[PDB]
Amino acid sequence: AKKETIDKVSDIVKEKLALGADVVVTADSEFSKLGADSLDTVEIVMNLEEEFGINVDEDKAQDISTIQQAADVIEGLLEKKA
Amino acid sequence: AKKETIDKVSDIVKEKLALGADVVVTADSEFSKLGADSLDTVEIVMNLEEEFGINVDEDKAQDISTIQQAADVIEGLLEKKA
Amino acid sequence: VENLKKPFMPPREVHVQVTHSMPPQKIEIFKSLDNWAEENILVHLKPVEKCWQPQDFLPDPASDGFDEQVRELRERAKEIPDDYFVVLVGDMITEEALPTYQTMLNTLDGVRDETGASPTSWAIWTRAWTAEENRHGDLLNKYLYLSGRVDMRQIEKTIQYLIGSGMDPRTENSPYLGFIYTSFQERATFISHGNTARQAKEHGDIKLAQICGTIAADEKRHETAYTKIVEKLFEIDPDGTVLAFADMMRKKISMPAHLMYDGRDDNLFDHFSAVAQRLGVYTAKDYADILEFLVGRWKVDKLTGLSAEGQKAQDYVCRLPPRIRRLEERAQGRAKEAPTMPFSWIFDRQVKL
Amino acid sequence: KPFMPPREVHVQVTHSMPPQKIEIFKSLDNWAEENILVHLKPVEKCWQPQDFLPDPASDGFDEQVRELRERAKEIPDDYFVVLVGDMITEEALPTYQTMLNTLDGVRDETGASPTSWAIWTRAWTAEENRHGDLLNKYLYLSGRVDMRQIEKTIQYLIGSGMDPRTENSPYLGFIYTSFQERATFISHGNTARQAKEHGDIKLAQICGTIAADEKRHETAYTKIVEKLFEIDPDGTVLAFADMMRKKISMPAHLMYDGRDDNLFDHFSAVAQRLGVYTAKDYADILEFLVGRWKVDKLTGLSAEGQKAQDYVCRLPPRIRRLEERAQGRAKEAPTMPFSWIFDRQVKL
Ligand SMILES: C[As](C)(=O)[O-]
Ligand SMILES: C[As](C)(=O)[O-]
Ligand SMILES: [Ca+2]
Ligand SMILES: [Ca+2]
Ligand SMILES: [Fe+3]
Ligand SMILES: [Fe+3]
Ligand SMILES: [Fe+3]
Ligand SMILES: [Fe+3]
Repeated sequence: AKKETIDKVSDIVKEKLALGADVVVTADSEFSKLGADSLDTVEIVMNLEEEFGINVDEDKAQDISTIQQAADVIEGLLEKKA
Repeated sequence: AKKETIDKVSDIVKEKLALGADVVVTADSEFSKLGADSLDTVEIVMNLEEEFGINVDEDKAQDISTIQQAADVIEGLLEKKA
Repeated sequence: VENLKKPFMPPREVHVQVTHSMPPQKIEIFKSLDNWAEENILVHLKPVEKCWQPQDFLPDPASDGFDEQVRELRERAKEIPDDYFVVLVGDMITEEALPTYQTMLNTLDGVRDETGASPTSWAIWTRAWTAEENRHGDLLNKYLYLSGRVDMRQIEKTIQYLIGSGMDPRTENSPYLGFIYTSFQERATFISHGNTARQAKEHGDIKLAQICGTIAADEKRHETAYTKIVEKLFEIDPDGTVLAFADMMRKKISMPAHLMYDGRDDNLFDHFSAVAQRLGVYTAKDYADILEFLVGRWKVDKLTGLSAEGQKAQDYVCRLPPRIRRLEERAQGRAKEAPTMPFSWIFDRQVKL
Repeated sequence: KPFMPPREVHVQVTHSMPPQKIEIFKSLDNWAEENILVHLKPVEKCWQPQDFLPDPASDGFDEQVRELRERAKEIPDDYFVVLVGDMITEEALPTYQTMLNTLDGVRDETGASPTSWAIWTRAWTAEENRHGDLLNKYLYLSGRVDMRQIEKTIQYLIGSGMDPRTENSPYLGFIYTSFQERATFISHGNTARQAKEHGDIKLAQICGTIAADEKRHETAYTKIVEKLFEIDPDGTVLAFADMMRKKISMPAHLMYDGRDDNLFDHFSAVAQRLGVYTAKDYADILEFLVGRWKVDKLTGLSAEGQKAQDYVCRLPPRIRRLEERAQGRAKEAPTMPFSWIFDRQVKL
């Protein structure tokens, strides 16, 4: 959890699920709740990996409950290669 | 048309078609008129063969519409046997 | 519309098609009996694991002995007279048109498989039953192939013509009519395969006798389960069931493969039957015993409190067996010399009708 | 239950189509005769299993079988798995007719109904039966496979049935079938084209011939659906989208041999790996249809009609990326025994 991580994660979920900036996205906000199918979810992750240049095995891709839960795992993967 | 063949046919028509002796029968009453399915048509001739000791061929069997037309074919085959 | 007659036309059903004769209220009866079927009907299914399979009876293609096994199958098949093979191919073709029967069972109002995987006791039965019947087809099919006594191309064409054609047992979407029909129909194939088994045994092929004797074992199991449904319907609706039972017999149980066509013989079924009639595989005398069996099984004679034309219907059914048997005996006496005829199933070699 | 098959894992929905629309199909009865039934090959001109197999009626039979077996020796097991897989699918034909007969407007009401749909269904079923019989006899003669197991697997499948989730809607059903029939077209195209490379041009013909048939059926199904877009552009799109969200569940997906609990998945994985039927194809099958029916060019759809249309059009490229990704992250495939091939092992 840190502002810049949540930044691009908020932006990527917006850009993927076609939402204007007037649409609210908190750390605690959920994926299904924002109207995403199990397919949009895997696509969102696939964008993140291309945006951050690090990738997730799918054995950690099911715990993805919230932006917080998702932006949390990115900060543990970047604290590996960098 | 002798009144000993018209007599013996009446009894067999009644006993087969389940009609009580109260329903009046003449020599021109049809089998469809007296209420019977197609199977009965042969079954009626079936009895006459056993009750007259003569066999009507399958051929001359179907031409029959009434009692006279029937009791007539008995007269002929009793004339070239008895 | 605006039509004529085509060069290669199969026999179509020659009667106006009646549908949903059963009063829609009665669909409930079968919803109520869903849990009953689980308890009394599904138990007549042989768990898949304990079932025989075609492979069990045929040559094992995985072993070295395969070459001899086939070779013997063929040598014993040499001794089986063609007229028997006609009746055998006849069953094989009937059996192979299985899709139709499932399709027909699924026309029946109260019990039809609504989705193709419906968890209702009837849809479970129908599918499981169909699975057991598929084996009859496959096994006779492979055997008839290996024998090399029959024109397999013609047989296969005859099957395509029959599955295209379909059938109308005239069951009119009434599970009364249908299950009575099937009750009957399944016993006919019991007596049918009993005889063919018992005849191949005499022709010296005890392996093929087993094959037919095994199908018979299955058919009895189905017969049991069908008669068991209908028994329940007499116990619940003594009037409707009798009326239906009578209705079926008047129509006469038209055998499911009766629109058989090979592209050459226009009355191919009749000719096939005539040969089964003559071989004593399935006679008119049997059709009587099948009917009479049911009248005893369901206790139609002992039914109480039927309607005004319910009784007329009951009386009709009970006196029908001895009635047929006489008409039958008569026909044999007046019966003319049977002609000989070619059959495309056996490369136009001839047999007696 | 010690020996339980896989059951469908979703509440069954029935008669989702509004009862009024049954009429559409009654009105199109005479249309089907004119545009659909012509895609049936007159029985007299049809090939038959016997045409492709050893002729048991001739002296040459012994050698004919013997060669069949000798060429079959060279075909790697992993291929046989995928072949047995088809044979099993095809042999469960009763189900498909039974499914076609669940469809509201077009169901065979009597089993010999003279309606153009019931004529089609039955005649179609007749042509399909040949696929089963032919692969069946061939897989038998080869002696490369445990025929007892395969036959047990078929009984388990026909018992099991299938729920394509077509919910008695001929919209859903014919779209499904349109799709499904093309998959088997691409499927048998590849297996044919592969057996050819393995040096069995007799078996290549066998598969290529089934493919010829499958195209004809695919033509007639896409042609019905084409009509439904022309008549009900909204309902059809919405249905078309509905199917793809559910994902076309392959008819043989509850496959069970009494040993393997995810037998279908393992079978698929092998076809996936052999490139017989991939996820990339599923995409091209979907995309083909979107072009065929001109879903992109549809005019005047409803508020969520458009949402549905847009969804379908963008779905092909969407899958293909998800696909490509999975291949990169994809772990080393394990080896596994298959009861169809006497527990001999192949790679998933
Ligand atoms: C499949 As059957 C007509 O032999 O009961
Ligand atoms: C009868 As099929 C599963 O090849 O469409
Ligand atoms: Ca079969
Ligand atoms: Ca088959
Ligand atoms: Fe059978
Ligand atoms: Fe049976
Ligand atoms: Fe097919
Ligand atoms: Fe197909």
